[PDB]
Amino acid sequence: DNLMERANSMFEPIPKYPPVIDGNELTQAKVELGKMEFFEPRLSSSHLISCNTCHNVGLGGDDELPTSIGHGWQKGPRNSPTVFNAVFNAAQFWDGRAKGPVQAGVEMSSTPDRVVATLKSMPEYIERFEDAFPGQENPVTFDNMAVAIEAYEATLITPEAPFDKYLRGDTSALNESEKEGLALFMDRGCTACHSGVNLGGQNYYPFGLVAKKGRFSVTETASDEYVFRASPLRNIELTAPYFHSGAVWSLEEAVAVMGTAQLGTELNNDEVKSIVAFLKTLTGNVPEVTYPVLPPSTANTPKPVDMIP
Ligand code: HEC
Ligand code: HEC
Ligand SMILES: [Ca+2]
Repeated sequence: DNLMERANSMFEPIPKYPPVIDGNELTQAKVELGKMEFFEPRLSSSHLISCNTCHNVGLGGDDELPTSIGHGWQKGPRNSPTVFNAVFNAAQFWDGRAKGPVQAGVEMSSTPDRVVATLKSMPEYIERFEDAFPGQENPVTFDNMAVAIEAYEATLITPEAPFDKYLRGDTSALNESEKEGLALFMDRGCTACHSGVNLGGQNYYPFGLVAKKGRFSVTETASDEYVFRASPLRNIELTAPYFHSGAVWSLEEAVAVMGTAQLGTELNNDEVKSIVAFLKTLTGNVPEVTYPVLPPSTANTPKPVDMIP
């Protein structure tokens, strides 16, 4: 199969087991702590927002809103991307600009000092930090908190999508209609920006969605100065709405506004549908999640702050 070897030169399948990213070892104590952290709403000053609020594991790893809640409980500027397979993305933000997603996420509703004070006020967290970061005198630090969360994110991968079975050899994993969408995807230029393990998530490009249904289009930015990350398309079927602003709900419309003659990627209606069929084959196994049990607050725990004072 030439189609198959072509696909294997452009893409890679999601690893079957959680990866060690940047030397972040997956010990049980660290992954368990990270899981607690991920669902811990007390990392926010209101005690109501956790990573799971915006990267909902039951909703595709994101929040299914055009844009996430920003300051107060007002509309934020960006669509929250899925946390599923995110550890494989070299480009982590929508806009080309040194904080990482974890830090940016927490700071959206709180401060490092307050987060640390919160975690040290609960005996169980101190014990877990001590067990997850053995031999450190002050294990509960904002950096270690991030390392633990990151270790947990490494387990939030979605292996075994039909397409990955195909890449691994099962010529039958994709049907006729899906092989066309795949051929189109590799023939009409999509792979110039959306390739690798997540079919995207690696580079910024000078193209963004703008108001032009057919109310939007992706157009080159002035002088190519501002750039947007070409989104990782893996699990795209489950991460609507689309684009940096979440302005497009239809996956079909999303593919349409990216496949124009004026991009070097022209697609007619049927060709759009074929790509959509191929994109659906990118949905992998949602990782199983056992809800953690968080420890109760103590007298030293900073009190919740009202969102709307
Ligand atoms: C909503 C109020 C959020 C909370 C709470 C957290 N995150 Fe988030 N995250 C949010 C948005 C809107 C974005 C995109 C920001 C942009 O301008 O680009 C993100 C992004 C991430 C990513 C990057 C995705 C990637 O493809 O690499 C990750 C991995 C991530 N967020 C993780 C994360 C964690 C673990 C959080 C709790 C500590 C967390 N976020 C909170 C919105 C929100
Ligand atoms: C670089 C010049 C690109 C090429 C060629 C293609 N895409 Fe793309 N795509 C690119 C960027 C920079 C973005 C983000 C734009 C923004 O304003 O947010 C995207 C986005 C998409 C999406 C939405 C993804 C999401 O919301 O998670 C889809 C469905 C998509 N792109 C599809 C797609 C197809 C099918 C392409 C070939 C016809 C294609 N893109 C080419 C950059 C680039
Ligand atoms: Ca989305």
